[PDB]
Amino acid sequence: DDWEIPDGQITVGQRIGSGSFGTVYKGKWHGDVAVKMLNVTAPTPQQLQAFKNEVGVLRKTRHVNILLFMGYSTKPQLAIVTQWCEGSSLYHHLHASETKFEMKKLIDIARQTARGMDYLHAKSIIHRDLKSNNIFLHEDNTVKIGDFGLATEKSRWSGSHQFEQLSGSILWMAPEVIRMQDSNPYSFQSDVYAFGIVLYELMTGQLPYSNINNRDQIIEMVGRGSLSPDLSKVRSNCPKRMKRLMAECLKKKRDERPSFPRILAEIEELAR
Amino acid sequence: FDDWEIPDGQITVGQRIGSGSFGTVYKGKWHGDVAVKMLNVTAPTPQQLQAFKNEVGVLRKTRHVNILLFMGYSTKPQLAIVTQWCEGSSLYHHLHASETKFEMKKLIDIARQTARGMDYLHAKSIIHRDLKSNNIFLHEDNTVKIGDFGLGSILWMAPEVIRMQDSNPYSFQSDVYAFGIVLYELMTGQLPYSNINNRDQIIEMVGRGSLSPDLSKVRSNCPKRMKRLMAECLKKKRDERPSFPRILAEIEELAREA
Ligand SMILES: Nc1nccc(-c2sc([C@@H]3COCCN3)nc2-c2cccc(NS(=O)(=O)c3cc(F)ccc3F)c2F)n1
Ligand SMILES: Nc1nccc(-c2sc([C@@H]3COCCN3)nc2-c2cccc(NS(=O)(=O)c3cc(F)ccc3F)c2F)n1
Repeated sequence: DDWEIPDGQITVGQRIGSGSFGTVYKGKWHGDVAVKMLNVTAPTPQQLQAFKNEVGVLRKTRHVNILLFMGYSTKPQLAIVTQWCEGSSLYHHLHASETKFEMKKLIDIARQTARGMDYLHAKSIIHRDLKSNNIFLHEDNTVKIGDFGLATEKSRWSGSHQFEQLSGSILWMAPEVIRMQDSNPYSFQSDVYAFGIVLYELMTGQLPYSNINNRDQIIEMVGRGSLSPDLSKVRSNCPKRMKRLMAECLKKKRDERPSFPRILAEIEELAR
Repeated sequence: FDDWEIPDGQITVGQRIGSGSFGTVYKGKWHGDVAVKMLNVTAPTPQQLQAFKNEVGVLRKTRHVNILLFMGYSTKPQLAIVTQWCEGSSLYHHLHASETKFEMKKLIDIARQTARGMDYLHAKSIIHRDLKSNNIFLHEDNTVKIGDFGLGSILWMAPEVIRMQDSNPYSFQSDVYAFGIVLYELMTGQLPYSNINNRDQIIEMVGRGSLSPDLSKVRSNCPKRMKRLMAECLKKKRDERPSFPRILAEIEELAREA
């Protein structure tokens, strides 16, 4: 309640993108800011609590490669206020842009996002949706990890709506639906895997399985355990140490991936 | 699709009937009585509108006496869906707060009408996802209206996470099971697991197959043919469960005996 921004201080600007949740707009508040709004008309007490909890998570981050939480509102609509990034997503640079990156820059980007992720796990925060689209290249040299995935727990945003809209329905739930209620596949190791995919894009310039245009076989083959990215797609000058690190983060069996403190030492060392 | 929108001002919103963080339901006037379900959305984005136009699309596919009648929708003053107004109470209210004691004859009729509507939805490839006696409105105390349906990172998903994208427990058979539960409360007049009363316990025990509705409680004058139908819908293994075409044909053949 210390970070609540009084209303009428922010001048909301141009919409930058939307979602099933709401909208992100550029804004003016002691300078440039991004504003993530939940366009809920009349949030429920439980929706408000789940919002406080997400703000609880964000306010414990303070690191240069994590998008900076600056404040939150609840007065008109639920809102989260962050620093404003200039430039584009890492996805846009790698995949939708003419200009490509030197190897030394790619490794530096890999290093910055390992620092952020190492910082998150040190603080027991799982990102849950790490992808190159969620890595903003601020001023086109500073990684800012943002757009935290939706936590499944009954104390966070999505889990509160999942647990609220099925709270009074369990008596009618087939066993197979019950079992799927409480799930959560997300871990530190799952974060590490996504990071391996982010490395795959940096070091190849492409998205994995660009050769499998079916959401359904990817799901079956990667899930089933027989399909993993094509590492012979890494560029000529990718260091073999970077390739080895990659294969380790991408191991199919979850408890076989490395932790981020080890991941980080490795990249800073090889950047040499 | 543009031909089912109701322009701003035509609907007169009355008593609030029920809230929730996704929407609120009102009684309204529009060429008579209607129910207005307001979505808790202010100025919907592109993607929320396409989600909305997509779900109205499903509701636009239903025309059946036992399916709550879709009548229209609005985008201002707010996103809303408009349906017929049902007179009376839900089935849940009747069984568990009125003790109306619908003599068996009607208990079966209600189960016939509910199976009629479910067979219709399934024949349209619509899974309800939340069938229960709260969502079965007993219009004028005679007609069943089933209402209240429920509902780009795979490249970055580890095998264990990508597996969950491949599940979805909601199927024609989980609708059948929920129908089996409604049957249980018609024929016992009681909710399952009354004795237990601990959501965590029930979640854990049903999910693993140690706990099942105590069929010892179906009343004495309950036709055991549909006591056996109840038991078939409630099979823990979802593939051991019957389809609605067969559920309906069965439940309509015992109603002849009256
Ligand atoms: N230029 C610029 N600058 C900054 C952000 C953005 C965009 S662009 C976009 C994408 C773009 O496509 C359509 C909308 N989605 N999202 C943000 C943004 C905005 C707010 C929050 C988050 N993520 S967060 O979990 O809420 C978070 C909150 C917090 F307090 C601290 C750390 C966090 F990680 C965001 F991803 N842009
Ligand atoms: N008296 C009376 N009459 C009729 C309805 C209701 C109530 S009461 C209630 C619950 C009661 O408990 C607390 C308040 N909420 N809901 C409706 C209602 C209102 C609108 C839609 C739906 N379901 S639907 O998916 O959106 C749908 C939309 C559609 F177009 C066609 C078929 C559909 F199934 C509804 F369940 N009441």
